[PDB]
Amino acid sequence: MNIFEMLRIDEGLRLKIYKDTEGYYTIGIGHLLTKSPSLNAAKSELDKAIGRNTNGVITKDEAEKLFNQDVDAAVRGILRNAKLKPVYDSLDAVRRAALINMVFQMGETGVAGFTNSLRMLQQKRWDEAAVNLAKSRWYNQTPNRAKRMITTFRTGTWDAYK
Ligand SMILES: [Cl-]
Ligand SMILES: [Cl-]
Repeated sequence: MNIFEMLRIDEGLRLKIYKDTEGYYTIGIGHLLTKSPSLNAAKSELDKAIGRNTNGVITKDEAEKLFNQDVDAAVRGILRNAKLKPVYDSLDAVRRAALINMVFQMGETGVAGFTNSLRMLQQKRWDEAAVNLAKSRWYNQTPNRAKRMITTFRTGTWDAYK
């Protein structure tokens, strides 16, 4: 297992524009297009992203290419973030993938806000951090995905994803 396969499981694959769990226009593998309520706006952002007149549909290949860019961006975003980097550096490979997933889901900013949990993770206090992470809107809105992540941080293995 790896970050790519992990997120592909959490996000699914859709080749036509869709609404995410928050009602935002998305496509491919969790690639957010816009927070705007307008579909044209979404269609526009999409064409701009792919580089062609797509009419709201893409191929698998195009989806994958957005995915690769997005994973890459998250990683780099972590490394540049002064709150995030030290955490990521302290972790093992499995747990690093969990952190990337969360950043991919909620953005750097969102994650950098889990101050307390971050600290606990850096400290390697696994169960405590798992309890703290669950006290969040994130957990209450997407509980099954959150439980997968939490197990992952707790255990350092991929069991939640097998
Ligand atoms: Cl883009
Ligand atoms: Cl969920």
